[PDB]
Amino acid sequence: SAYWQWFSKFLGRIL
Repeated sequence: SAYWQWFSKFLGRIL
């Protein structure tokens, strides 16, 4: 349950 945002930590592992 994450929110991809195209980035390092802000994608997949984000949240």
